[PDB]
Amino acid sequence: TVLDSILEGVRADVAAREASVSLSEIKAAAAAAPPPLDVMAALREPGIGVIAEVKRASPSAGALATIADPAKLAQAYQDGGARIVSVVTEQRRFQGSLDDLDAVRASVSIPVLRKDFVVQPYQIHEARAHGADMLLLIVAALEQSVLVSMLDRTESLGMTALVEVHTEQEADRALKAGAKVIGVNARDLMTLDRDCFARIAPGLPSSVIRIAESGVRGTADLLAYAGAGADAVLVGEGLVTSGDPRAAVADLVTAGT
Ligand SMILES: Nc1ccc(F)cc1C(=O)O
Repeated sequence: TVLDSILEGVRADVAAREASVSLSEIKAAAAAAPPPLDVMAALREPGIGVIAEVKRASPSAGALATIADPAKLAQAYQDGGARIVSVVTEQRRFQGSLDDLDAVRASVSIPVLRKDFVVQPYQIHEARAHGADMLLLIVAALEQSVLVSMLDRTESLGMTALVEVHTEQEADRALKAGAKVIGVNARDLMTLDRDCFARIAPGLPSSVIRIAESGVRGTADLLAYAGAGADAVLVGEGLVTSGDPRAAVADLVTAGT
């Protein structure tokens, strides 16, 4: 599948990074990093949280933006009222890197989500070492035992897992794994194509934070997700392509007013 191809590339890239920066070294770096921010507290703040994303490109969109200065973009995001900044760090298909994560972490006070394809423990310590407070885990990409393992390790480092699902059954798996935050991706990663959040959201325990991860083109989309019980929404394409990201974020942040 499309997701399979991405994971194959990811596993090779992770292995090459590990050859130059050992697991022992990255574990030490993670342990030495300032503790992660309380992501759950951020997600529980009043109002629909906007998770604004740094993303240069994607399999579905192709090239979106050059983003020569991801730190400056993230600063605009925070200025606009974003709750969390998402930073894509996958290089082959999204043209992101850990350098983007470093830049953003140094530039904003809000929590930072590492958006990548996490398949092994190295990437978790790596995320923490580079200042991530939140880490994406993709149910479609992970066998249940692996998902549970990855989630446990994420939380052991003080980070919050954004557990991404595309189906009700995946939502059920996520809950069983101990997910406290569930994101719904309207895109099928196998093929790149729902009505998803609305179908899936109602079934989640009230205690679990619900995030709509895609399809936000403006306030109307955000409000529709909110009406279906979203606690936050993730927005990338519409922001990275904006000439005025601060204003575009502020518009979404104040949606419904
Ligand atoms: N936006 C995305 C998030 C995850 C993924 F596997 C592919 C895309 C892209 O749009 O095809």
